[PDB]
Amino acid sequence: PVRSSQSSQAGGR
Amino acid sequence: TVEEANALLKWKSTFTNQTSSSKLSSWVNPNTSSFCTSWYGVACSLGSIIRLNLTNTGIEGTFEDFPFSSLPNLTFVDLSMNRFSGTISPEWGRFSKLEYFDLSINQLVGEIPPELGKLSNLDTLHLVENKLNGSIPSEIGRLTKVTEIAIYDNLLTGPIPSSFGNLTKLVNLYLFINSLSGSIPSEIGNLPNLRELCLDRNNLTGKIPSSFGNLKNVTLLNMFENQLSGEIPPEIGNMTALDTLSLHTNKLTGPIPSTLGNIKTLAVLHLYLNQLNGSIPPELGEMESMIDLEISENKLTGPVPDSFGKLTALEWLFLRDNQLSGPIPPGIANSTELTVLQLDTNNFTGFLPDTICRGGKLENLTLDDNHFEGPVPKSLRDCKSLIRVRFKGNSFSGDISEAFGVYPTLNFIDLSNNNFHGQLSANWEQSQKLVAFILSNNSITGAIPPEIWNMTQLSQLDLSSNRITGELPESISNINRISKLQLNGNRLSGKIPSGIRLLTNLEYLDLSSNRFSFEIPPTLNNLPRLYYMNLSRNDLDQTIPEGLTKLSQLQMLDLSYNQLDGEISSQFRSLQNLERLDLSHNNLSGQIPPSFKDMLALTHVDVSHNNLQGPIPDNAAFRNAPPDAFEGNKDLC
Amino acid sequence: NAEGDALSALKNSLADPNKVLQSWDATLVTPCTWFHVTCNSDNSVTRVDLGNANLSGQLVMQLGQLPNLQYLELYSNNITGTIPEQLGNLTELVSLDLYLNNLSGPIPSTLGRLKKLRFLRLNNNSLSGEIPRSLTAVLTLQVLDLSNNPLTGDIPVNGSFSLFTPISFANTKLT
Ligand SMILES: *[C@@H]1O[C@H](CO[C@@H]2O[C@@H](C)[C@@H](O)[C@@H](O)[C@@H]2O)[C@@H](O[C@@H]2O[C@H](CO)[C@@H](O)[C@H](O)[C@H]2NC(C)=O)[C@H](O[C@@H]2O[C@@H](C)[C@@H](O)[C@@H](O)[C@@H]2O)[C@H]1NC(C)=O
Ligand SMILES: *[C@@H]1O[C@H](CO[C@@H]2O[C@@H](C)[C@@H](O)[C@@H](O)[C@@H]2O)[C@@H](O[C@@H]2O[C@H](CO)[C@@H](O)[C@H](O)[C@H]2NC(C)=O)[C@H](O)[C@H]1NC(C)=O
Ligand SMILES: *[C@@H]1O[C@H](CO)[C@@H](O[C@@H]2O[C@H](CO)[C@@H](O)[C@H](O)[C@H]2NC(C)=O)[C@H](O)[C@H]1NC(C)=O
Ligand SMILES: *[C@@H]1O[C@H](CO)[C@@H](O[C@@H]2O[C@H](CO)[C@@H](O)[C@H](O)[C@H]2NC(C)=O)[C@H](O)[C@H]1NC(C)=O
Ligand SMILES: *[C@@H]1O[C@H](CO)[C@@H](O[C@@H]2O[C@H](CO)[C@@H](O)[C@H](O)[C@H]2NC(C)=O)[C@H](O)[C@H]1NC(C)=O
Ligand SMILES: *[C@@H]1O[C@H](CO)[C@@H](O[C@@H]2O[C@H](CO)[C@@H](O)[C@H](O)[C@H]2NC(C)=O)[C@H](O)[C@H]1NC(C)=O
Ligand SMILES: OC[C@H]1O[C@H](O[C@@H]2[C@H](O)[C@H](O)O[C@H](CO)[C@H]2O)[C@@H](O)[C@@H](O)[C@@H]1O
Ligand SMILES: *[C@@H]1O[C@H](CO)[C@@H](O)[C@H](O)[C@H]1NC(C)=O
Ligand SMILES: *[C@@H]1O[C@H](CO)[C@@H](O)[C@H](O)[C@H]1NC(C)=O
Ligand SMILES: *[C@@H]1O[C@H](CO)[C@@H](O)[C@H](O)[C@H]1NC(C)=O
Ligand SMILES: OC[C@H]1O[C@@H](O)[C@@H](O)[C@@H](O)[C@@H]1O
Repeated sequence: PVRSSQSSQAGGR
Repeated sequence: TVEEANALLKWKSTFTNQTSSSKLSSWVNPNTSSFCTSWYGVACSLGSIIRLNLTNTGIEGTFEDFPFSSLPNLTFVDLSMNRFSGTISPEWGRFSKLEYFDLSINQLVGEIPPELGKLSNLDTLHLVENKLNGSIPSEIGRLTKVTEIAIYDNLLTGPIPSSFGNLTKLVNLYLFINSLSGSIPSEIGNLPNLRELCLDRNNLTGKIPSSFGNLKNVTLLNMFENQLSGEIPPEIGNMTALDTLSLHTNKLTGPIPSTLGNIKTLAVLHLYLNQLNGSIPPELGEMESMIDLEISENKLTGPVPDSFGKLTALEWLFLRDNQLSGPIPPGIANSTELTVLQLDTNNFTGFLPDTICRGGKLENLTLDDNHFEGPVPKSLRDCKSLIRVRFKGNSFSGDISEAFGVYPTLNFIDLSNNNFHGQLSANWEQSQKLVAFILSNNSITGAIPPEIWNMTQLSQLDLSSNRITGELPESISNINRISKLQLNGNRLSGKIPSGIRLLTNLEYLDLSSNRFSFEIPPTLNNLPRLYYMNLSRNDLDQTIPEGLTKLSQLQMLDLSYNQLDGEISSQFRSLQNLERLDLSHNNLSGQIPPSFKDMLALTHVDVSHNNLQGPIPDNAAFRNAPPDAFEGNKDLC
Repeated sequence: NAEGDALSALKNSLADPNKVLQSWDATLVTPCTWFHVTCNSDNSVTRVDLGNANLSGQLVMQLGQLPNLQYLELYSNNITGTIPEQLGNLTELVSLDLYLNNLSGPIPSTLGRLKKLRFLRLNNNSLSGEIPRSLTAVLTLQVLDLSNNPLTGDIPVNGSFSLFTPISFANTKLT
C-alpha cells in the first residue's frame, strides 16, 4: 500500500 | 467481451515462468457468461470489462502485447506487486474513462510518457518502487481531477514541473526517493486542497518558496535530506494546520523563524543537521502541541528560553551539538512526559534544575562535554526510569553514594571526568540490567563493594584513574560476560585473583599503575579473545609464567615497572600476532631468546633497565629500536 | 552516522544466537559506545573484534564504509556466502582475519588496494579460485595463509611472495 514518508529521529549520544 | 476476453487471453500468453497453480487458470471461456463472472480480476459493467485487478498475482512479462486497442472501458487498473518489465507505453494514455492507475512495485524502466497527461478522468496515479528515469513530463499538470500522485522510490531526474500548480484538486504528493533537481516551484504553494507534501530524500536546491504560507490545509511537510539553502521563510508560521515539519539534513542557514510559535497544531519539529545560527526564539515556547523538538547538530548560540516551561506535552528535546551557553532554565524539564533530554557537545554552565525528573518518566539524559557543576538534584536520585545517563566531561561534585539511588532499568552510565568523591554504594547491584559501568577520572576512594561482582550482566567496567583500595577477590569470576575491564591507575593491593582465568569473553585488560604484590597467576592461559593486557607499575615478584604464551591473540603485552625476575621464556615465539612488548624496569636475567627473530608482527620492544646479556636476535622491532630500549642492562652485545 | 549504518547492515545480515551484537544500538550518533568495536580519537571505527562469536549469516558489502578500520576480526564463525569486493575500499587496513569459516567464491582482486595490509589469514574455508597478481604489489604483507582451501593455479611469486614458505599454501591443491 502507498504510504507517506516518516521522518527519522536525530542521532542520540 | 468476446473481443476483450480473447485480447486479454492473447496477452496472458506472453507470460513467462507461469505455473499451473496461478490464479489466472480461471481465464478459459471468452463468452460473457464466464468472462464477466468467473475470470479472476475482471469486473464488467453492461457486459464490458471496466475493472482489472491483478495485484500480487506473480505475473512475469511485459506490457508490450497489452491489448490497448481492445479495452476502451478500463476505469480501474491495478497491476502492482508483479514482475512486469519494460517501459510504460504512450498507449496507456488512451483509456479515456480511467480513474485509478497503479503499476507500483514492479521492474519497469524508462521515462513516463507525456500521454499520461491526457487521462482527464484520473483520480489516483501510482508508479511507486520502480526504476523509471528521466524528467516528469510537464503534461502531467493536465490532470485536473487527480487527488493523489505517488512516484517515489524511482530514478526520476530534473525539476518538479511548475505546471503542477494546475493540479488544484491534489491532496497528496509523494515523490521522495528520487533524484529530482532544481528549486521547488513556487506554484506548489498555491494548491488549495494539499494535505501531505513529501519531497524528502532528493537533490533539490534553492530556497523554500515563501508562497508555502498559503498551504492552510497541509498537515505534513517532509523535505528532509535535500540540498535546500537560504533561510526558513517566516511565512511558514501561517501553516496553521501543520502537524509535522521535517527539514533535517539540509543546507539551510540563518536563525529559526520566531513565527514557528503560531502553529499551535505542530507536534513534531525536525530541524537537525543544518547550519542554522543565532539564538533560540522565545516564541518557540508557544508551540503548545510540541512533542518531538529536534535542533541538534547546528550552529545555534545563546541561552535556552525559559518559555520552554510552557511546552507541557514535550517528550523528546534534542539540542545536542550546538554552541548554546549559560544556565539551564528550570522550565526545560517541566514536562511530566519528558523522556529524552540530549544536551551534550555545548557550552552550558551552572547547576541541574530540581525539575529534572519531575514526572518520573525520564529515560535518557546526556550532558557530555560541558561546564556543569554542583551536586546531583534529588529528583534525579529518585528517578527510577533511567536507561542511559551520560555525565562525561563536567565538574559535577558530591558524595557518589549519596548522589545516585537505585535504577532497575539502568542500561548505560558514564560519569567519567568529573569531581565525585566518596565510596561506591552497593546500590548499584540492584541495577540488574546494567551492562556498562564507566566511572573513570574521579576522586572516588574506598574499596570495591563485593556486590558489584554479582552484576552478572556487566560487559564493560571502567573504574580507572581513581583512588580505590582493597584487593580483588576470587569472586571476580562472577562477571564472565565482561569483555573490557579497566581498573588501572588505583591503589588496589594483594594478589591478582586467579578467577580472572574464567573471564573468557575478555578482550581488553588494564590493571596497571596499582599495588598488586605477588606472583602472576600461572593459570591465566585461557583467554581466547584477549588482544590487550597491561600489568605495568605494580609489585609482581617472580618469573613470567609459561601460561601467558598460550593466549594466541595478544597484540600488546606490557609487564614493565615491576619486580619480575628469572629468564625470558623462548615460548613467547608462539605469540604470532604480538606487535608490542615492554619488559623494561625489571630484574629479568639471562639472554634474550634468539627465537624472537621470527616474530614478524613485532614492531616495538623495550628491554631497558634489566639484568640481561648477549646479542640481540635480528628482527624489524629490534633494528628500529632507539637507544632507550636497551638502557641499563648488564652485558647486551 | 554513516559508519554506524554500515555496521548496522552487517548486524542485520548475521544470525546472532549468542546475543553478541545486542549492544549495536542503531539510533546512536556513532557506534563507538558499542561493544567489540573500538574507535580512535576522531570517533572513526578502527577495530571490529568479532572473533569466535558463533555468528552465522553472510558478509555485507557495506564493510567498505570504514575508511579507518585497521583490524577486522571475523574469524572462527559459521558465516557463509562470498567476500564482497568492496572490502578493497578499506584505505587504512592492517589485519584481515576471515579464517575458520564457510566462505565460498573467489578471492576478490580488489584486495590489492589495501597496500597497508600486514596479515591476511583465510585458511580453513571453502574458497575456490586463483590468487590475484594484485596481492603481490602490496609490499607490506608479512604473514599469509590460504591453507585448507580448494584453489587452483601456480603459486604467484611475483615479488613480495618471495619470502613466504609452503605452510602458507599447504593443502591448497594449487599445484
Ligand atoms: C533511462 O534508462 C534506460 C535503461 O538503461 C539501463 O536500464 C537498466 C537495464 C540498467 O541496466 C541501467 O543501468 C541502464 O542504464 C536507458 O535506455 C537504455 O540505454 C542503454 C545505453 O545507455 C541502451 O543500451 C538500452 O538499449 C536503452 N534501453 C532503452 C529501453 O531505452 C535510457 O536512455 C539513456 O538516455 C540517453 C539520454 C543517454 O543518457 C543514453 O545513455 C541512454 O540511451 C535512460 N534515460 C536517461 C538516463 O535519461
Ligand atoms: C552474590 O550472590 C550469591 C548468590 O546469588 C544469588 O543468591 C540469592 C541471594 C538470590 O538473589 C539468587 O537469585 C542469586 O543466585 C550470594 O550467595 C548466596 O547467598 C544466599 C543467601 O540468600 C545463600 O543461601 C547461598 O548459599 C549463597 N551461595 C550461593 C552459591 O548461592 C552472595 O551472598 C552474593 N554476594 C553479595 C556480596 O551479595
Ligand atoms: C464499452 O465500450 C464500448 C465501446 O466504446 C461502448 O460502446 C460505445 O458507447 C458509447 C456511449 O457510452 C457510444 O457513444 C458508442 O457509439 C458506443 N460504441 C459501440 C461500438 O458500441 C460501451 O458503452 C462501453 N460500456 C461501458 C459500460 O462503458
Ligand atoms: C483488488 O484486489 C485486492 C486483492 O486482490 C483487494 O485488496 C483487498 O481490499 C480489501 C478492502 O480494502 C481489504 O479488506 C483486503 O485486505 C485487501 N487485500 C489485500 C490488500 O491484499 C482490493 O480491494 C481489490 N480492489 C478492487 C477495486 O477490486
Ligand atoms: C513549569 O511548571 C508549571 C507548568 O505546569 C508552570 O506553573 C503553573 O502551572 C499551573 C498548572 O496547573 C498553571 O495553571 C499555571 O498557569 C502555571 N503558572 C503560570 C505563571 O502560568 C510554570 O510556569 C512552568 N514554567 C516555569 C516554572 O518556568
Ligand atoms: C600501560 O599503562 C601504562 C599506564 O599505567 C602506560 O604508561 C604510559 O607510558 C607512556 C610512555 O612514556 C607515558 O608517557 C605515560 O605517562 C604512561 N602512563 C602513566 C599513567 O604512567 C603504558 O603505555 C601502557 N602500555 C600499553 C602497551 O599501552
Ligand atoms: O554496616 C553498614 C551500616 O552503616 C551504613 O553506612 C556506612 C557505614 O557507616 C560505613 O562504615 O561507613 C560508610 C561511609 O564511609 C557509611 O555510608 C548505613 O547506611 C547503615 O544503614 C548500614 O546498616
Ligand atoms: C481545505 O480543504 C477543504 C476540503 O473540504 C476545502 O473546502 C477548503 O476550502 C480548503 N481550505 C482552503 C482552500 O483554504
Ligand atoms: C504570514 O506571516 C507573515 C509574517 O512573516 C505576516 O506578515 C502575514 O500577515 C501572514 N499572513 C497572513 C495572511 O496574515
Ligand atoms: C580528568 O581528565 C582531564 C583530561 O583528560 C585531566 O585534567 C585529568 O586527568 C582529570 N581532571 C580532573 C579535574 O578530574
Ligand atoms: O526490541 C527489538 C527492537 O529493538 C530496537 O532496539 C531495535 O533493535 C529494533 O530494530 C528492534 O526491533
